[PDB]
Amino acid sequence: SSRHGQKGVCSRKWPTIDMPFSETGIQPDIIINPHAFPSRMTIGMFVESLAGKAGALHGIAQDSTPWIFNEDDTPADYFGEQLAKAGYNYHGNEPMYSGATGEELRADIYVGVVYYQRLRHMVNDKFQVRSTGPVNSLTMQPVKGRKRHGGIRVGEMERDALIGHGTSFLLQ
Amino acid sequence: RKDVPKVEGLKLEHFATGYDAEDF
Amino acid sequence: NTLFDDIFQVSEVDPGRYNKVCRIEAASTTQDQCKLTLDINVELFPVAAQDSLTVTIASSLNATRSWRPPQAGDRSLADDYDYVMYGTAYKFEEVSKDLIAVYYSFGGLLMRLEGNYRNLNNLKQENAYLLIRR
Amino acid sequence: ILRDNNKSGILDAVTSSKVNAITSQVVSKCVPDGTMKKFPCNSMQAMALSGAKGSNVNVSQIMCLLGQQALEGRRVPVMVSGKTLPSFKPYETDAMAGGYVKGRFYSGIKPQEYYFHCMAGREGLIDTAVKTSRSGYLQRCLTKQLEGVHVSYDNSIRDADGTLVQFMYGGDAIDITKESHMTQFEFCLDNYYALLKKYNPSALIEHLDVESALKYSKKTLKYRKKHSKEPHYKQSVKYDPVLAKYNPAKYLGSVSENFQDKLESFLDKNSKGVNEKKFRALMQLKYMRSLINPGEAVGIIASQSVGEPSTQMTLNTFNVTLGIPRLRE
Amino acid sequence: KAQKVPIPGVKQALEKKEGLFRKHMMGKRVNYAARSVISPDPNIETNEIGVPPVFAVKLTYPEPVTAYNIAELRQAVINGPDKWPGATQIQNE
Amino acid sequence: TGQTPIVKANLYDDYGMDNFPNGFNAVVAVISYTGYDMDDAMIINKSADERGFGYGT
Amino acid sequence: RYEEFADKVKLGRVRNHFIFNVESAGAMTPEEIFFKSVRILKNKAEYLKNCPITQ
Amino acid sequence: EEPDREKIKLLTQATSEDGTSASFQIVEEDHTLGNALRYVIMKNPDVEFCGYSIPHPSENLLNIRIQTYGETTAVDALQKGLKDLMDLCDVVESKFTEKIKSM
Amino acid sequence: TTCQFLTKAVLDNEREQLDSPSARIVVGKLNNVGTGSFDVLAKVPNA
Amino acid sequence: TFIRGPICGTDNCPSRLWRIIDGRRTCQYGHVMEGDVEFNDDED
Amino acid sequence: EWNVEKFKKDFEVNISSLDAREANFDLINIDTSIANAFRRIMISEVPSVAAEYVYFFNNTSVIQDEVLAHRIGLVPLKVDPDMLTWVDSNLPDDEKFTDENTIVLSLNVKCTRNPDAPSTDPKELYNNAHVYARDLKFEPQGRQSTTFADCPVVPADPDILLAKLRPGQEISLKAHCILGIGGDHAKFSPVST
Amino acid sequence: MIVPVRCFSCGKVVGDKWESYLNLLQEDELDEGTALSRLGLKRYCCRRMILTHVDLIEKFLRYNPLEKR
Amino acid sequence: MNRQPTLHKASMMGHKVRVLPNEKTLRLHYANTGAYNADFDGDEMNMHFPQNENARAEALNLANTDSQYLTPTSGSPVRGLIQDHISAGVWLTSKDSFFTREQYQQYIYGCIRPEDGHTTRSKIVTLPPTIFKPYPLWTGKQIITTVLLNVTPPDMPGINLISKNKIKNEYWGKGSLENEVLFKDGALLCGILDKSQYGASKYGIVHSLHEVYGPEVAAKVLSVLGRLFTNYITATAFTCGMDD
Repeated sequence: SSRHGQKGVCSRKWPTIDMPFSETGIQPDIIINPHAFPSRMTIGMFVESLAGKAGALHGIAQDSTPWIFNEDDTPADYFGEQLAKAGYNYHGNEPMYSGATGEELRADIYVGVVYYQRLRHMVNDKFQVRSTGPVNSLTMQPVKGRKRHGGIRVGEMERDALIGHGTSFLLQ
Repeated sequence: RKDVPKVEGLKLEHFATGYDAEDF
Repeated sequence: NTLFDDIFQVSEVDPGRYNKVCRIEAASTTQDQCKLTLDINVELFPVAAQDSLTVTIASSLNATRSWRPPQAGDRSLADDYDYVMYGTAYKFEEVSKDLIAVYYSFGGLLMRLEGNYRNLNNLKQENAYLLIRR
Repeated sequence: ILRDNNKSGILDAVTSSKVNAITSQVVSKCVPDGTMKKFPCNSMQAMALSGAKGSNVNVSQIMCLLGQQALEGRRVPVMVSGKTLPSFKPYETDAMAGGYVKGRFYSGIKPQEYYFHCMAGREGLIDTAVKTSRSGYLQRCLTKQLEGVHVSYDNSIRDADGTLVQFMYGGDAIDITKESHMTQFEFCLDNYYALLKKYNPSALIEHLDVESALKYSKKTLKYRKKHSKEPHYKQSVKYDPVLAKYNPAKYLGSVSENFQDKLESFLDKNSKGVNEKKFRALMQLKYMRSLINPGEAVGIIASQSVGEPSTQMTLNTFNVTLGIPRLRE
Repeated sequence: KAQKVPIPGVKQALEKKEGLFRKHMMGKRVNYAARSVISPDPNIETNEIGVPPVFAVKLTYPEPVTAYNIAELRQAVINGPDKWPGATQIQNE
Repeated sequence: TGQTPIVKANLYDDYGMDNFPNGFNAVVAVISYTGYDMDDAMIINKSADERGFGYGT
Repeated sequence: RYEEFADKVKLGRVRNHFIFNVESAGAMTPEEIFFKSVRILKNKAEYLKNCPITQ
Repeated sequence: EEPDREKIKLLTQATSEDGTSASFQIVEEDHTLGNALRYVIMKNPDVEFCGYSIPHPSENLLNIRIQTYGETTAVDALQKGLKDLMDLCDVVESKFTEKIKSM
Repeated sequence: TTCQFLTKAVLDNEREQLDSPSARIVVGKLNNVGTGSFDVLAKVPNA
Repeated sequence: TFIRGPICGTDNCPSRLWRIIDGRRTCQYGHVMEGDVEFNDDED
Repeated sequence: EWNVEKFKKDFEVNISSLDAREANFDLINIDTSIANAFRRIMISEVPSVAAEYVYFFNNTSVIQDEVLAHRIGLVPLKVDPDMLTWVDSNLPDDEKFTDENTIVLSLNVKCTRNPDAPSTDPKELYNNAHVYARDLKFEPQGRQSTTFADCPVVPADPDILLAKLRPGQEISLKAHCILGIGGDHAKFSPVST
Repeated sequence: MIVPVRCFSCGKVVGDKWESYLNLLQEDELDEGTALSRLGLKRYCCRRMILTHVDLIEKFLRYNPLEKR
Repeated sequence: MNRQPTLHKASMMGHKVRVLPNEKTLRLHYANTGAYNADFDGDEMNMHFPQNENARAEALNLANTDSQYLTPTSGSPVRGLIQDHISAGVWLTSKDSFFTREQYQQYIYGCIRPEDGHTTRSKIVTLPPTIFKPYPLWTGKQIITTVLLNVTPPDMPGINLISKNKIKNEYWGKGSLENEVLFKDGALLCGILDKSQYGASKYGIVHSLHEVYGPEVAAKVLSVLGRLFTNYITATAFTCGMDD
């Protein structure tokens, strides 16, 4: 997670060779999809992303604490001046083309330094499988329990789904 | 509606590749 | 073989939110009847304002199966002309009496011509080469 | 008008009607045109103006302005004094203290109007913790009663113990999953030859009755032209529809009275070199192919057409009971 | 109908969603089933599900041997329950 | 591997949250490149992970 | 992003003129690991040729 | 002499006995050789079709297809696709050693 | 209310017919909605 | 880790016991004969 | 029309700068499909020497077992390959490390308090508080009494900070080395960028 | 904890420069950025490992379970 | 497969199994999140598995994810690309997207493989390029003709379709028709492709092929475009920055 509420699973550990290099040869770390944003409208991630550029060379407490700043005195236009007082790429779109290809791309790629976190409730102890397994002594049904690892429940309203497909040798 | 004290004394560092100290 | 020929005059070159293809509004010089609304890749074939193109719609190139990349020694019909496209018609509509107009789609590059005499010799075929000189 | 509830509800509904007309005068002039990057390179609109993610509210709340953050239809609540925040003069006549948020998320929102926008969060999120088992009992209340209601082999909707319910499924014995092109008569004319050999009549029309339903229908097509100007109690009750005598799975051309009148209206208005005997064959054979399957679980399937949309209708007040507490009655 | 919480009689283990008749008859737990966290992939068919090798070495299926499938069953039983196109146990006659 | 933020608050230091650094700084590319990332999914760099990246016990 | 040079200059890439930068890990000289790469690909090219097609 | 027949496999569920259309399943590979090989094959003018596709990045497989006009099979076009890529990796190296020695 | 519906069924002395699927699964008979609403019969060719 | 009990049947082996996942136990020569469910039961 | 003769007449290399770490050289008229592959192989497929199996006989300090096991593998060892050979994991433990496939390292450090007066420099205040990379000592196994005599296995930057210690604590290990592709793990990578 | 050996994105060995900023302000006595410029400071894809690192191993080592006091 | 709140019958469908090495989780296509409404960030799916051959036909011919194309609640389609596979259509079927010859022989075979059961004609068939004389190029819309040429069966003629888009004509310049989707004998002649074509929207391209060819073709075309709009995305990315 970033510090704006963008959760997300580490969907696939992607090899660094087929991953787009940059201006220098920088390869990124966390590819986040730009389709995630318009339902979220977390522009605070976009202005964090280019002030991580503008903090990575300068050494004052970068006032991301808000509301000393107006619309005329926008902090992306108050310290948008810092973009033009060291010659930055003022629109923030930093050079970053694809590699697997070997070309520059249509967009210039927005790239930045966003402070990520790592979440507690992790998922590496969830899956289970059962071929024939134990039973229960009352009913000769598979025994309930995550820790005995038995008995996926087909409940009341999945029986009323397999009828709905018209099939019955699945329900049998 | 005066602004906040400007950072007295910025300097420029967004520069290019393959070159060491060619800013004069 | 040659199904159509005239020498046109580009009136307006519209880039229009693109980078390569411009919508080109050409009218005839000799006749004062037909108009040409054409899309061409202006990056490959630069057309400025008030140019003089020479459209010549052909149906063959002088019996193949599919397009092979070109080779040595072959002489085509396309050597006369400095920009050649390929595509289909899809729509014939008469604007008025003696204004039967045609519509050619070159895989995404739309074209509108509008004549009165060409009704003798355009059919809404899947084969329609289109060629531009100058 | 502060000590009454219904009065100073009108004061909200007059104000926000008037001050959302400013959002007209900002959205109608900026966002297709005033943007720095035009559309086919503008990646923020290329998602929202294609159906990828988001829409033009989320375009305008980033570029134009937020707008009024009206709570539950009315407006920003008021204190006992007449202030909506301690940053305002009491009884304030303003868009801002009414909660109109002039800023946009690109340049950031002021400390007052930030606080009003958090009011639009905290009352919205509490709808989530108030609906979690509304329609949990209701869908399992239907599938226990419509538990095994199935179509039989003569299209009478019958419960599992023979006790009949309907005589054809829904009137004309069509699955909803097959009918989506059934009134696309313009489409099936276009792709006639492809849709001919999918519905291939060559090895087919010799095993089913043909010239019976084509004739008895045209009684009731002609006989209904008499009593079209009649009310329902004066109706000529001699002739029933064609499906009441003839199985649609057997008799080519037997067609319910709403699909017959819509092919004919297509074959009378839009007829240009377009024939009709080429086309009456297919679009009465497609009605034949797109019937129900005898044995289909329409007891369960109907009871999921009340269940699965019902996890969406916990929406609340901007009379008559609405949503699930209506549907429980 | 008799005198902190008393003992459930034989009706009391039968009447709720909890209890017997709605839980162990309408809602039976099954053999040969698995669950996991899911993940996206565009590079497969839309009518497919990508399965880990942990699940591919557990869930069996009875394949009766005949004159045509003996060749893909030798290479099953030659592999055994550690090499993926294999077999865990065979049933005699 | 605890790291302070670079985009931080002025009241980040007076509460003394450098004594308990919660997280790390990662060079993020806002990009749709692979196709294994929608619905809030993200795609890590493997050679970031194999060189230590949010490691934890 | 300027008005005066909005059209008087254009930018492009020479689509075959690469500029390799090769840094080192401290074990090997950087020109030598470029020699290793151009022969591994040749080691990868011969080895398919030295491989016969069975089924 | 010990062949290593895991590395090439001609999928005969995609290959006609004309020889002009075939489908090779390489193992232990990726985009590294694939685009580099395909660029070499597409210079032989008798090759009408040549493209690679990694089926799935989890397993290390590779599929390339070659169609020809006739008068050259896919195998006689595959080998010249590999015979030149050997030489093209020597024209790089021999040009490269001759530039180090002038410093 | 299971044994509420049992006492007025025991005193009915009722032949359950085993054709509603909530009853048909309890005896484990093949569900008659769809592929159990007909029976497949094999035709041996020779005598 | 082995815990001793009676011999096995099948006229093959006298083998001893070891456990399987959470509801039964096997031997090293695979033979398992009925009467082994640990008296599987509840809590509270 | 392309032939490999015609590639030779218009391919150029401009070696602009060539240092002992970071070389920078231009190319002319080669396609991107070949030129990415040269980038592709230099990260993954060129092999290198790295520490693989770490045997801690004693680890007592605050840096844990598995963390410091990870850092030693990251240490770039200034040893050219084509001196070792590969490992082969189709054979068991006592056969898997030879005199030819495995540089064998070891590290032994104890910290004890030095009598000093103070506000005190923590190098002067404790003996061997920093465990630098230049404390990793090569142990010659097998025939390695002259075949690594000119080049003892030195970490390429000997100032890597492997651990910090305090008096009482010790780390006593033995870490094997191996030759391997960078495509497996990101410690075999023979290039920075 | 201690300084990471390798740059995460780029990969340069960064167990090298952690120690010159007291002497940049006691022996060289500068302000911040003048002392943040000279000694081999080059890329803000890895210049973070000066500014960003915390070095929490100093706060652990005072909790020694192996020494008197 | 079975998402646990199982309301409608499309929440428990039937799939085919593809074993993937080197992985740890179940792994599903995007386009089958329309039917479960499960988002790929912490959801559990109970994968039940049948044990007899009267059920392996009823997990193919009654309850696969190919007969589950239309929901019975309203007749609408439930299966379609999702987020970025829409936003690659506007870039692929644009009028600026030109491709060279190697690229046009690449993105076909990047998505269509004869070695799995995608082709019909046992040989990938191509098209002539829309430019001959200066430098031969293929239009981006013409690839969509090529994928609809390979997977449709050869006994059928092409498709014919007239439909709209969510994109209006004024965005693409002046006087440009880009709103009328117009297929003629299986060839795309005008119009970009959106959620209005192959999303969960009725009367699109994919919903049109579902009625003309039967549900097994309309399942393949989602599994061809669903890798055409990814082998293009891996060859050209899509972004969102601060310029917008």
